[PDB]
Amino acid sequence: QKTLEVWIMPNSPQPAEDFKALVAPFEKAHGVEVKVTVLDWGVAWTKITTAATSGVGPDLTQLGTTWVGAISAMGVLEPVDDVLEALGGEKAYLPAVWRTTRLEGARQATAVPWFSELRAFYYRTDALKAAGVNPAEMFASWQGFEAGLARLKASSFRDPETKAPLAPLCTPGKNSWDVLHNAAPWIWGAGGEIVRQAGGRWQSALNSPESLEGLYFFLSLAQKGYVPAESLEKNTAQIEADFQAGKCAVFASGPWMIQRAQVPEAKGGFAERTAAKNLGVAPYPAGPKGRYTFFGGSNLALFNFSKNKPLAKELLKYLGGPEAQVRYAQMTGMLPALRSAWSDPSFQQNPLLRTFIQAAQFGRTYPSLAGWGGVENLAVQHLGMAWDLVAQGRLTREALKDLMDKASAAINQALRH
Amino acid sequence: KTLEVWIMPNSPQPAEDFKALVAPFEKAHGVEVKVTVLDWGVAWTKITTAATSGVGPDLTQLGTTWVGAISAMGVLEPVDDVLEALGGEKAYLPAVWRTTRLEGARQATAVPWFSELRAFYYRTDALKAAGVNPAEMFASWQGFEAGLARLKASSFRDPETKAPLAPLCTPGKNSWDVLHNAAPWIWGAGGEIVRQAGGRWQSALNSPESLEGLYFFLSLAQKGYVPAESLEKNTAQIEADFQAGKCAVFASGPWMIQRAQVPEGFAERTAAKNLGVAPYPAGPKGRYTFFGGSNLALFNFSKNKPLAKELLKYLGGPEAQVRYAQMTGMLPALRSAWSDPSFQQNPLLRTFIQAAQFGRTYPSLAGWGGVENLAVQHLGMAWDLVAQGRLTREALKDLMDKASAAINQALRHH
Ligand SMILES: OC[C@H]1O[C@@H](O[C@H]2[C@H](O)[C@@H](O)[C@H](O[C@H]3[C@H](O)[C@@H](O)[C@H](O[C@H]4[C@H](O)[C@@H](O)[C@H](O)O[C@@H]4CO)O[C@@H]3CO)O[C@@H]2CO)[C@H](O)[C@@H](O)[C@@H]1O
Ligand SMILES: OC[C@H]1O[C@@H](O[C@H]2[C@H](O)[C@@H](O)[C@H](O[C@H]3[C@H](O)[C@@H](O)[C@H](O[C@H]4[C@H](O)[C@@H](O)[C@H](O)O[C@@H]4CO)O[C@@H]3CO)O[C@@H]2CO)[C@H](O)[C@@H](O)[C@@H]1O
Ligand SMILES: O=S([O-])[O-]
Ligand SMILES: O=S([O-])[O-]
Ligand SMILES: [Cl-]
Ligand SMILES: [Cl-]
Ligand SMILES: [Cl-]
Ligand SMILES: [Cl-]
Ligand SMILES: [Cl-]
Repeated sequence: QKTLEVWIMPNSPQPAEDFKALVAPFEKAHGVEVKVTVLDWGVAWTKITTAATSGVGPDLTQLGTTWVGAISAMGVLEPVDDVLEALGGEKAYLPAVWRTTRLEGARQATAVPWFSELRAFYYRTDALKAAGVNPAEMFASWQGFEAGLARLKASSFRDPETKAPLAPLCTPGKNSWDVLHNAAPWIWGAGGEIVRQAGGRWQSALNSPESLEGLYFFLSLAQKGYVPAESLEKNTAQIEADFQAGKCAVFASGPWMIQRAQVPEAKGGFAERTAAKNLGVAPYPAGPKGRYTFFGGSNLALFNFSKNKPLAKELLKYLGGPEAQVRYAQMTGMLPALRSAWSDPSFQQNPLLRTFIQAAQFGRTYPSLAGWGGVENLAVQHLGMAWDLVAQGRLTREALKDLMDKASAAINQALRH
Repeated sequence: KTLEVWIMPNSPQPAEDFKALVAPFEKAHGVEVKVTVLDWGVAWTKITTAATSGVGPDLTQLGTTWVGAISAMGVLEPVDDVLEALGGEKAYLPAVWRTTRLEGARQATAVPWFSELRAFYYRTDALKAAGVNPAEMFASWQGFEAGLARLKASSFRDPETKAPLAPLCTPGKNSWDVLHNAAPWIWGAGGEIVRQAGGRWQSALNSPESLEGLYFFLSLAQKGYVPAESLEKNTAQIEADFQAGKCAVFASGPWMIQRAQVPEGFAERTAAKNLGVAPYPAGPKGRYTFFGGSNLALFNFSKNKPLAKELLKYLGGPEAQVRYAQMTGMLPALRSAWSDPSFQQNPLLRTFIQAAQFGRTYPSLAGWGGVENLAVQHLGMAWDLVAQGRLTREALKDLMDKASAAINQALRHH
């Protein structure tokens, strides 16, 4: 009889099945069936907001860290200060992860940390070696990054399976939330930001001089032919598929690709591909105002309209606790959200992962604002049109400025309600 | 003794629904059929990488428009034997039989799995409140534009969202449907995606009639009938926007009827309780909708060809044909199964079946996968002309000239 409904995004090679295995010990102890529904990231904002506005939906949903404020501000999440206390309270979490548990300025936590992830560059070891590129120099600075992409463009290296050259850099130009998360380090590296506090409200800083310098440098990589035209119409899954297929020398992603590299295609990885045997990781290069990468992850939230709140909170404590934290990070290739869980050998013994753990020092998060879901939709949409300027041969500083002005007007409307 | 099959997301729980479909075959033969689900956006990359590498599943789902392109690479096992075991050419609609091969090829290289074609879902409640007659809105282009204008002016608000509905939502980016949704407007104007000229196939997207059809469609967004936000979204996002009650009208296949009668499906939503279907309107020169579906193909590097062929006969066979169509909401590929009472009884589905009369598809060419990538990319930039307020006849012509140059290259080679 007793059931729970949980919504997750595709975090692991076999999302529903892996989640079912993760919760099996809880299901057997409590005599509960946890039903899981997988929502792709592209529809997850629409589906979660429609649950919020309708009052009908699951007991628990996965919430991207950048959406916790936005859904909390709709008044639909259960406070979970009790669960967080039971898991060790504020000390049990990195400060950046603890801020993701609530809407900025709220007294009560409305989400439990589930997993963490941050961005770095995967590269083809074989492709950089053949081009004569030193990883240490290419990922040190913006100048080094561009110097390496130039050598990768000139290289006569061809993928062993494709028999064709690799694009130096692939990056998604449409649909994905990653259209923003992939731009943010460039913006931040130049001394810009997505938003700023002015007149005791938040507003867009995407049309600030330093935000435009960072974004213009990133887009100019495609204008200089380091990113293929075709990339600029693709989403995150398509660029990941292009790297697996041996079409791209370099791309930005999270630590999950290390796990996908070790698993056959049948089970949702790319162990059969050349890229899997030729996998390097390097941090984002320092920009003129320092080194930054996107730090995020996902939390778990309980709808305050749930019929099963005590049992749902027992599942939250289980999923946020040390055993399930290590197990899900092993299955997904994410990092645990719980600080303690980072010391497991699965994480400390993993050399590509150690690059991500070290890169966390330069990790940066968006403020946890009401309206952030709106900011991300509008940013993805307007940055997507910035990539179109490149494809159309219309990228100039003034055209980017006029487009980020439009972006900033729409974003400011979403932040003011 | 094992088979690997790659499928696309055809049903609400793709792997689980597939595993239940094959469980009776697994028990008859003592075999495990392992299934891997590939999203449509990555399925062309993954299938072509299998073809070029010599490494992949035993069977793959192949969208009908890709059968020629994968067949041309010489990687598919001939399956005329399976098709004979299922009754041969007479056991299939001619349009479905076309998709079993590269155009002009001697041997069949794919087995028909399911069929789908496009029509318009609409909110019965939204059109009633706007004073729009569905039969008149979906009869002609003038009716279609007149109806969208009434839907734009309407004061109707979704009961759950308490907000107005977009008249029309259509995906502007990423999905293959960016082409399949443009094609009926192109075709209705007397145009086409490609034509045979000078001994070759080439793009006809810059032909005068193709530009009139395409400009009419795009001008629906220029007139405020499609929200700017839609023009940056993909098929799943538009489907989610309709389910959430944000769109009065959208183009889709028969699978949404099945999604509409299943819980979180979207049975609980206002859109499911107020759901109509109407065929594509007649255009000036003709009345057309996209007709497609998916076949199953066997890689000639499979180590299990005899067992794989037994799975193909099972999946293409009457029992599995009906059961998979019931689980997915697609139409059976097998001629027989269109007449099964389960399909006949369903009034929204009867609309799809009878709309098959106007069904058209692309010729089965080598390089069609590349044509679809390039078409989606260039049409995506046509939608951007609208979002940027730069849509003119000349800017569209310039863009489809570029599209045609890139497409003509893709019809020659990768
Ligand atoms: O802004 C929202 C939220 O973003 C979180 O970051 C997400 C990215 O949004 C997401 O794109 C990223 O990558 C996903 C990707 O979208 C999926 O397409 C992909 O699917 C894989 C999957 O791994 C397998 O099941 C399947 O078989 O293969 C496909 C590839 O075709 O999976 C990846 C990884 O999940 O994931 C990011 C992290 O979840 C931020 O973390 C958060 O802070 C933001 O709030
Ligand atoms: O051109 C290639 C090929 O296309 C075939 O048509 C496909 C369309 O490409 C496809 O977009 C269409 O819609 C899919 C949609 O893309 C998926 O995103 C969606 O996924 C569902 C899923 O089934 C559920 O499990 C999940 O919970 O929700 C998502 C929605 O968020 O499913 C629909 C329907 O499968 O489907 C078309 C039919 O397969 C043509 O048929 C073919 O001829 C062409 O060769
Ligand atoms: O690979 S699973 O079917 O055992
Ligand atoms: O179209 S390429 O990305 O497979
Ligand atoms: Cl910021
Ligand atoms: Cl705008
Ligand atoms: Cl055509
Ligand atoms: Cl004009
Ligand atoms: Cl030409």
